Amino acid sequence: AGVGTVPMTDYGNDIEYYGQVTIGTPGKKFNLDFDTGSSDLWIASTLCTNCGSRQTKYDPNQSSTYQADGRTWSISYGDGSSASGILAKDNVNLGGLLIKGQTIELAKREAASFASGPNDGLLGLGFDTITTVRGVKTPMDNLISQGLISRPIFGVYLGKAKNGGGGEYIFGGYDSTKFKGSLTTVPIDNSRGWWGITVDRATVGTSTVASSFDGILDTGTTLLILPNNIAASVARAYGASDNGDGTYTISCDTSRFKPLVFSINGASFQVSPDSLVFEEFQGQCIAGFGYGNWDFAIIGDTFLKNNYVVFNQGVPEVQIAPVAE
Repeated sequence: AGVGTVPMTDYGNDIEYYGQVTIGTPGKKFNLDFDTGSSDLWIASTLCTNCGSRQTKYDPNQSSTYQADGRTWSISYGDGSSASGILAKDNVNLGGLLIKGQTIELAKREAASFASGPNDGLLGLGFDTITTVRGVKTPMDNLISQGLISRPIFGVYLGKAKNGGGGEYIFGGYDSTKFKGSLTTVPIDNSRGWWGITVDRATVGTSTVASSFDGILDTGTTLLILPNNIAASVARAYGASDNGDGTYTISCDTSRFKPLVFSINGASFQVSPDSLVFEEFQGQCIAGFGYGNWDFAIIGDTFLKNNYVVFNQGVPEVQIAPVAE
């Protein structure tokens, strides 16, 4: 693949996307979940006492460039998952770009959800204002300062399992074969450390199901999570029923559904009908949108797998366009 290009693997029915990253010298390959919703780079290690036997574990002893650090870390994600351990320093190879002296976080303990998952850790692509440890420079911070990328951006393509899956991240550039038409520039609000944007409105057919609302672009979240009222309004348009746990049950037949359209900075972006259904279990289909008790929306994979996004940490801003398919 090209310089700074990282092929992604689509896990299950568009649950998450992970890519291989080489850490250490000579180094091992790890499957990391690329998450724009957080900013810590942590991986399972041989110091871990409750990690999965299937996870590839970082071994300090097998890396000649490992450097001990006396600090500890602990993180707790929204979905209730967590992990903790100690900090360390080593080289990270991202798509051919060798980041020297990156602060990495070795897990000593991790939630069962991670132990049973498909990834060896997470690669945080959020802003450095939310690293769990103060003073830690993120991979993007280092790619920039070490001159590994000329433009402070990364292009993101997330494929759909129904089309063969896959996906691709390009650090320092983007791929126009992955989207159609012109890219639309959207200003970013990073006041909370996330990639926040404002959606002008959401419509289904001729019905305006929601007025302007804020949200964060999160590659690390499967669904499109909307604030209570907005979610209920969307649900009513499709006839979905509340499962009481933050998810909705929807008709498995999406052939009659109109797309959920978001108006952002003057352009239309949608969640195609097929994406309105996330998973089907024993004849029951769970919707691609859900609800949380937040004032803002978490714009996850349901939306991102339908729209190519160029993240620009420098401005900051994003450029969006419908995926080519």
